[PDB]
Amino acid sequence: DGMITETKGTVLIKTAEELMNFSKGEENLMDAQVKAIADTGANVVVTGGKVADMALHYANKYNIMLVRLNSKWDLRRLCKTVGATALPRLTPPVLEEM
Amino acid sequence: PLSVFGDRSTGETIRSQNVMAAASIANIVKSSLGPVGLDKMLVDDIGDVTITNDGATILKLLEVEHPAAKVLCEL
Amino acid sequence: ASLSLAPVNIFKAGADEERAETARLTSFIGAIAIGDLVKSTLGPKGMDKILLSSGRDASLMVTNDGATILKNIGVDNPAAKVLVDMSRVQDDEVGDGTTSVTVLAAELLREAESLIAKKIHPQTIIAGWREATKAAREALLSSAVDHGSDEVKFRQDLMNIAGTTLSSKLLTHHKDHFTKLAVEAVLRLKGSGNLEAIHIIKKLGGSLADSYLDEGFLLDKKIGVNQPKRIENAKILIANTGMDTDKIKIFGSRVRVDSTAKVAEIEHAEKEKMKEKVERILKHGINCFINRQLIYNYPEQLFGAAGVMAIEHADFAGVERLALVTGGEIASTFDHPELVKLGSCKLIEEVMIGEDKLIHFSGVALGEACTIVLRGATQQILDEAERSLHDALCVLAQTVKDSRTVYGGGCSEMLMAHAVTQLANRTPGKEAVAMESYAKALRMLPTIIADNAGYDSADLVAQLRAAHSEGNTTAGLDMREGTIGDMAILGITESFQVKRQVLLSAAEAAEVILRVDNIIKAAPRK
Amino acid sequence: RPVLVLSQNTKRESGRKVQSGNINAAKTIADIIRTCLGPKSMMKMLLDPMGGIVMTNDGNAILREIQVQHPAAKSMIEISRTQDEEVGDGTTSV
Amino acid sequence: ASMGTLAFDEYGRPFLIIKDQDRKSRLMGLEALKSHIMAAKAVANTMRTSLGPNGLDKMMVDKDGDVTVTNDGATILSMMDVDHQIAKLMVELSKSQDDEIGDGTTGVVVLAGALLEEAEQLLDRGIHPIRIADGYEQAARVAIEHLDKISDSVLVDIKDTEPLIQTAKTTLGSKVVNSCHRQMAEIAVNAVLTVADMERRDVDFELIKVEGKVGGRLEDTKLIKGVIVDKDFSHPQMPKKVEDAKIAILTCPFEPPKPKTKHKLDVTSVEDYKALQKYEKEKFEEMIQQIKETGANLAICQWGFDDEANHLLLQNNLPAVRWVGGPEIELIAIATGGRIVPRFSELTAEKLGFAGLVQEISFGTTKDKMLVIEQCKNSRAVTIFIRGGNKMIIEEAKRSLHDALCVIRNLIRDNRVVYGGGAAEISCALAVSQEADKCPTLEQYAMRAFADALEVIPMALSENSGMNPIQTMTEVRARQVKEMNPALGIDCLHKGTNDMKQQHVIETLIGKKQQISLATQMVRMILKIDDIRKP
Amino acid sequence: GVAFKKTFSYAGFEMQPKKYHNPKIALLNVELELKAEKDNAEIRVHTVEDYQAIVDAEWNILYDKLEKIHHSGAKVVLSKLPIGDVATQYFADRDMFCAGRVPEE
Amino acid sequence: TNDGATILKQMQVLHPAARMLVELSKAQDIEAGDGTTSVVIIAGSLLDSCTKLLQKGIHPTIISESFQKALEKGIEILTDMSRPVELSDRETLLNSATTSLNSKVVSQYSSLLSPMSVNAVMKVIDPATATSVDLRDIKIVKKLGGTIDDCELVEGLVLTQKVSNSGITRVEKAKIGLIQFCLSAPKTDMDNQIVVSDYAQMDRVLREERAYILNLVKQIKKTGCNVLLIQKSILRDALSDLALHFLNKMKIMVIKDIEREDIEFICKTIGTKPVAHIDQFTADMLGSAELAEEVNLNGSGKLLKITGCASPGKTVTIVVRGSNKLVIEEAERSIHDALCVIRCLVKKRALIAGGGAPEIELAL
Amino acid sequence: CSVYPLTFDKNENMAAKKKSVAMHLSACSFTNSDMQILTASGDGTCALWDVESGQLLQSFHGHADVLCLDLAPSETGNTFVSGGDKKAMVWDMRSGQCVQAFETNSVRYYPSGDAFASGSDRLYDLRADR
Ligand SMILES: Nc1ncnc2c1ncn2[C@@H]1O[C@H](COP(=O)(O)OP(=O)(O)O)[C@@H](O)[C@H]1O
Ligand SMILES: Nc1ncnc2c1ncn2[C@@H]1O[C@H](COP(=O)(O)OP(=O)(O)O)[C@@H](O)[C@H]1O
Ligand SMILES: Nc1ncnc2c1ncn2[C@@H]1O[C@H](COP(=O)(O)OP(=O)(O)O)[C@@H](O)[C@H]1O
Ligand SMILES: [Mg+2]
Ligand SMILES: [Mg+2]
Ligand SMILES: [Mg+2]
Ligand SMILES: [Mg+2]
Repeated sequence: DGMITETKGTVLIKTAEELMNFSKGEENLMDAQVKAIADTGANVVVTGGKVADMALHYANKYNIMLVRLNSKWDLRRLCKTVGATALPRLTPPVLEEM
Repeated sequence: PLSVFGDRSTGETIRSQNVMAAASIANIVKSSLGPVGLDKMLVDDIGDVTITNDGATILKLLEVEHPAAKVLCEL
Repeated sequence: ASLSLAPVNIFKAGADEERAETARLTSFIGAIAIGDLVKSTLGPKGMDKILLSSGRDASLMVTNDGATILKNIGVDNPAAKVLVDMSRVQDDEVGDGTTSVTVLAAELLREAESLIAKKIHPQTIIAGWREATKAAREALLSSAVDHGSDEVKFRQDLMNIAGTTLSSKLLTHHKDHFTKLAVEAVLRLKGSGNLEAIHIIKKLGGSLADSYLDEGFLLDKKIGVNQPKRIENAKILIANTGMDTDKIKIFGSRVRVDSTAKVAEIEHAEKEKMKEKVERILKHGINCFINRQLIYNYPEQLFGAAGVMAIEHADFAGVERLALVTGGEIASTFDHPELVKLGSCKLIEEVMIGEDKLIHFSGVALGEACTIVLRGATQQILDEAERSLHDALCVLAQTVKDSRTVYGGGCSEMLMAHAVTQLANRTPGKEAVAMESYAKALRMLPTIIADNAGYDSADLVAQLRAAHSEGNTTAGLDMREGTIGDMAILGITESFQVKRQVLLSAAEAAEVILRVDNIIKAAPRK
Repeated sequence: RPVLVLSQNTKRESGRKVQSGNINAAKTIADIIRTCLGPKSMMKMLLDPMGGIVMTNDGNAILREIQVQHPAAKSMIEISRTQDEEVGDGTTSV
Repeated sequence: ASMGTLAFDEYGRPFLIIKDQDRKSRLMGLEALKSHIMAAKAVANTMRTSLGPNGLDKMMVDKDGDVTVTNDGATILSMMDVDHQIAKLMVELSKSQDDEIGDGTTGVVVLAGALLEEAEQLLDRGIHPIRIADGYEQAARVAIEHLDKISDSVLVDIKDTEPLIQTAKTTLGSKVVNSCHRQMAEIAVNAVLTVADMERRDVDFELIKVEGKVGGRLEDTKLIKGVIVDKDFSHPQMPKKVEDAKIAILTCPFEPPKPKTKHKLDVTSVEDYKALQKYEKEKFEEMIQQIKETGANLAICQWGFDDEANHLLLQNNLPAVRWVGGPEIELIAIATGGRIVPRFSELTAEKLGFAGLVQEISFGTTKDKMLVIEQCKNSRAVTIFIRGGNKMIIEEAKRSLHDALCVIRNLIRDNRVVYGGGAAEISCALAVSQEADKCPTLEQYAMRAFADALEVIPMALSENSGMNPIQTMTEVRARQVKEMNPALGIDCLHKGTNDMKQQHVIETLIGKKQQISLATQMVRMILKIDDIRKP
Repeated sequence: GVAFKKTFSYAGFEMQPKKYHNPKIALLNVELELKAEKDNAEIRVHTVEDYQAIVDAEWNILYDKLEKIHHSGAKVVLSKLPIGDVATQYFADRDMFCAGRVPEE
Repeated sequence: TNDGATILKQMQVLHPAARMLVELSKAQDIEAGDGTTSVVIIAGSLLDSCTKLLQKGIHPTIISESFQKALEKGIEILTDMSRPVELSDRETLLNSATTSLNSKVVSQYSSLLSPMSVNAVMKVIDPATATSVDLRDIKIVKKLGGTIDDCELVEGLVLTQKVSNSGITRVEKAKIGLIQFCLSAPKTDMDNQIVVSDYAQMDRVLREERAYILNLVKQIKKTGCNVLLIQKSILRDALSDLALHFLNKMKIMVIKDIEREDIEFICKTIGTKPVAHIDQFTADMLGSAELAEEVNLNGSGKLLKITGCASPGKTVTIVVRGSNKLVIEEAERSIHDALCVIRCLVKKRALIAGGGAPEIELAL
Repeated sequence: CSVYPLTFDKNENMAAKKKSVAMHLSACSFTNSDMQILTASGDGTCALWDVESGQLLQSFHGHADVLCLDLAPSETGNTFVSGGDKKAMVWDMRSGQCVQAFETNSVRYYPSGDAFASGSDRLYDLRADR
């Protein structure tokens, strides 16, 4: 899902243009992030947290298999089994981490 | 519909119950048969003690409720 | 095999059912008990009842109205509930007849019980009763007389109808005065059916004869502090505005400044806005101002400095009545003074009624709204007088709506019974017996009327039946001494609508209850 | 509806547990008076239920003054009584 | 036999199998079937007295003391507080018949009870219940085919509603509204025909609003080709009657707009306060002027409005009503031919509805005012307004009118009818008897029992009408056999003839087929149950 | 094919046509209602012009979503999320079918 | 209590007839104010006679009609045996008040209360024009302590509220001002906050608030006001501590927490027009008075009395004092009875003899 | 149930003024704008009071006894829901009438405003009355 501030999130809207553009820009950012992840050839994505609806939709658009693991022990074991690295952010994985 | 003041058991239930009672009575004394059999030591809940191997004595001393088992005791 | 009388148990704990004979027994017992309870309060010589509430309030209320008696009683018999709802609906539809319909239904169900005991199928009884009801309704319609053309005859009919309605109530002591009172109050409505335009004010103390109808209108609100307490040739402006810390309807709006001077400026701006609102109101050229909502201190002193009365907190009914009586328009915006009509009256002043002060609107312009002041020795007397006056007002309004009238004193009942008997005499089968039972109940109603007076009811009813069979279609009970007389001459008249409703509702509820052959009760929560 | 073969209060025990319990009860009955044998024995004070005091080291008297619930212990008490009645000595030894 | 098996082992050790087995009960084998048949027989015998024109109502009381007097079998069984599981199955069967058809909810219970009563004496003779169920299914198929054979078609055109009126009258005959029988049938037929997809499609009951008000007379019930509303004009001084009204339907409260998002408007100077005040006043004026621009003579809103809007509406000769519910808003929009406008800026003339008369109705000395919209051009929605002497007959009339509407809907779906009065059941019993003769011996008993159970409806009708059941039913069956006429039934009303064509007693074929099918399936399901494990 | 029970129609639903002969079905997971843009969103304005602009912006957002749905050529609109009365009436005006709160399966 | 209405109300009677007798007592108190015991006694005797009348075999309706005839005849007789009175005849009024007060606990004090009651009634009405008396114009104040001999008739206004100021308790040639707004920091009806972003804004806000309060107090003082009455305020501090300090520094008595229901009484008494905004606060809208001081009741509380007014408009206050609370309650009830009797004399100018004479004459 | 002590035990923090006369109580709840207080009793009547002036603005009686009151914040005059009877009722105080009813103790108004919870001893959409 899209990253959020750890302190407190508040969308301050002062003009109609911001109100009409905020959701569209957020969706475009989600699409850009998902497509950037997919452009590395990653056809399977495993996450330890929840999956947003927009992120799931864009992953389905780019033919990416989604698996969610609640237990972090299972996540570490999967990383050992496959040879990947648990990324802390949603950045596309480098060649060694995939 | 019968309106009989009591309990009624019919069919396989009562037959199985009678067989259970007879088998329980048999199992009470089945361990005291033959030279390799061993005695039983009965207590009459007032401190009285009776050590015996005879089946008739064991079945007379015990108090039995089921009538099909009373049949075997009096047998 | 019955649902309950079977070895297998088919019910929850507490649920039960009553089969044919048991259900009929319970229904008839409940209906007859309700009828006997509500009766003895019927006719000119009826008596009142005491209703002691068993709750925390322990409210005491003496009354003669059948609907009020049946409302405030703990009823568990389902047929009794049916009859209670019948009486309530009769009260809602028309002001009178609440006791008569219940008594008629109870007598019909008693006759049905007798017929069932005579081994008669209830469907046959229902068919015979339907035919008898049709015949009786046709006869009653044919007997109706209309006087809506002549104004003097219609006024006399209104007098007689109000007197007949008030005859059985506690107001019968001052029947003449109260009849004139009610007729004037109803006629002041100018043909409108709005009974809420007539306000009844109950003030303790004084005699019952001290009750009167104010020639104008009376309000029970207060005037502002510095405003005048008396105005002549008043120009009324009736409003429904805020006029109290009036905040703009924008709701995210707030004051967010960086200094207290700006806060003081905004407060002065709000005060100036209220002053401009008051100036816009005053630009209409008015002497008095009635607002539905509250008026705080700043507009109050503005009106006081303007020399304008500001009556506040006059509720929706209050402003509606003021508009009806003075002709003003209930406004909420004041940007178009020329598009708003102003109420007018000769004088506004304060009066003392007992130990309370009220605002008096004298010399009103329209007057299509009445205030009736009731004075009584006890609170129960005041409540009973209010109920009786409401009955009279409702019946008079119904008569104004539909001017067809029929004669009372049992004349209409005996005429309908005679028509039913004539129909039965030409009908073969047990349907004739059912019709005869129907006519017997119809004759039993004036028999109960005569019983309540301690008269020889049997002889009087026999004389009435003989007179009606002979051809004297206007004969009725003369309760003054205890003979029969001409109802048209003696002036005991009453609304055709009321009697038609009583007959039809009683027959309908009797048919509904008679069709029941099984009562099934779910397990109560208690 | 408590349908039963034997009575409600009837309790049955069998197997190795019965033998172990009988042997342990006899062992503990012996251990009660084990120390009252020989010329260097010690006295024992027995509080009679009727308020009396029995102070002795004779095995039969000590065992007789004791009330027990386990039937094997009752058998041992009867053994002590029989030994006392037959010869009058050797109760603790037996 | 009961409570299960209690052994406590043959060694004395505890024998616990099921949790709380000492507190549970169990019925094993044939006695369970006997108990279930007995319960179903009790329910059916209770219901059978409310069958036919001479049937008598049951007077139900709920847990709160509220009293309901009704003849509807589904309603009676729904309000009946039962504990037996088979009784609950019978209630569900009645509710199923009501849902699928809407009529004949009492016949299904009587038929199922008769079927199980015959199955009882069939079981006593040593026949497996599955065999009884199979024979019942075979006989039900035979009866369904016979109904399809002897069915008759009627015209469902709007230019000749006589068969529809007759069918509605037959449906309403058993109810308390038989006093206004023809008027009730007429209004039900007109209500169904007015709102219905003409291509034999569904009839949407959402567009038939049934409202009942106390007072008046039962004959005052009328069909309104519009919408009745339980509201009134907002301002007391607006006119009570509007003719040729141009109607504007709005779902926006006549208040200054506010965003849905959490919003704060900052006032930082006196000029800001003046601007806000002017903006509010101009917003009110603008919304009122926008409403007036379309030429509408009346405005209907859903979310209410405040005093300034009220006075501006009164001042511009714009009668208005507020707080009209969503379903009523939809009904008004459908009937008047107008659209629903979410905000004033989108309100145009072409979205305005039309109504020939909008009026406020008084109801005597009750203070209650109810709005009426009628005289529409081609209104697709209708309203049935019921008056009565008490609430109870009003509810009974409501459910009777619902039965009539459902029957006319069934005619809309399929136009094949079968003459009632027990003629259909007698003919089906005759057909089943004739088919059983050719059948092998073993299923003959089940088929004969099915025929005997089918013949209970004419017997119940004769019993309710006072006639001797067996003699009358035998005579009618003999007449049906002698002369080829499957329309001979029980003369419940003593009209002097047994032919139901002249008496115009007409039942939907779909209703009879559903009755037989549902009764057979429920009887089979009850027959297949052999154990009960209540706690 | 697929068939499911009707799911809590809003006002104005009965005016939508109930039969189509070659419909295109738009499967959406979208809440078509007038609502706050985000849970933590907050609008701060200091002029009535901006107030009206914000209100019209919310309305224009909803109408833009509806117009984007309509211009796709679809005639049947099914959504996993609630569909408001405004959207229902908008689709009814276009002779279109709407059904919100359709279950996942 | 000796009052019949009070006796019947206080004890919870349960029988319906007793409840209607209580309502009858209440109605008699409302219409007249005296004879509340006599009416109940009469009703009881009437029903006691009705017992034997019913036992003899007489229908209740006949009894009611005959009782109505007897009531009409008795009203005629009582009207015949009465004599006219004039409100200028003080002796008749004093005798009526004394007769009212004979049966009450305040009988040895009747020589003090009867002239006091007559003066109280006369001072609030116009004898030449008034046809009724509004007893709400006579305020009764009960203060514990002292003896009923210390009861006082105050011509002006008596306030139980204490003076917020300390050191100012007596003002001569006072100019009382009635205030309906709050002397505190500005606070609009709309929700309002002050946003601070710089350190200078802090003391700027403090200084501006001080200046606002000082301007308010200076505007109040410029009119010549020296006694300030502040109406009770909620949701906003009516009187700030800084405002009180400024008012004290300019020698102005301040009395706050004035009840809303007493505004009309105060304005009628001292002739002050209430002020809701500081813009309309002017000298001509104040109410002049001769003296406004706070007195102490010998260590039993403090009372604020404003005696002597330029416009004493139809209003008087009565102070009741006693040893214990029960005797004070009975004394004020008796005073109310005397006022009600004089009110009856005002309404109907007719006098009749007492001591059972009307009842014996009526019976004969 | 929650009744704060009498003296307020403070030092004049301009909040000690509380009115709280309690002339009516089972569902006392302060409104959006603090100038009005809404209270209900066991007599089946809902009473609205203005805290500043201190008198009953207008009483609401359309029910048996009423128990739970919840208010939708809009001028405190727009709507308030009562669920005391098994009849959830919504009233508008610009007209003093029950605008809509639902015949079905802890009713809660949803923040959105289109629906409201009706917890007893369901999410009822106001736009569809279902
Ligand atoms: N003066 C009268 N003389 C004869 N009969 C009367 C008279 N007044 C009323 N009645 C009869 O008494 C019956 C009951 O009227 P009433 O008791 O006043 O109201 P309700 O109809 O509610 O019982 C009426 O049917 C009427 O015919
Ligand atoms: N006029 C009539 N003559 C003879 N039988 C009738 C007549 N009207 C209805 N019936 C019969 O009465 C039976 C019961 O119908 P009804 O009580 O209206 O509904 P239900 O079928 O739910 O009981 C029907 O099977 C019908 O055949
Ligand atoms: N001094 C007196 N001498 C004779 N009779 C008196 C005297 N004072 C009062 N009464 C009589 O006592 C009766 C009761 O008066 P009181 O107790 O003061 O009020 P109430 O009439 O309410 O009981 C009066 O009717 C009056 O005639
Ligand atoms: Mg009457
Ligand atoms: Mg030795
Ligand atoms: Mg039917
Ligand atoms: Mg006295």
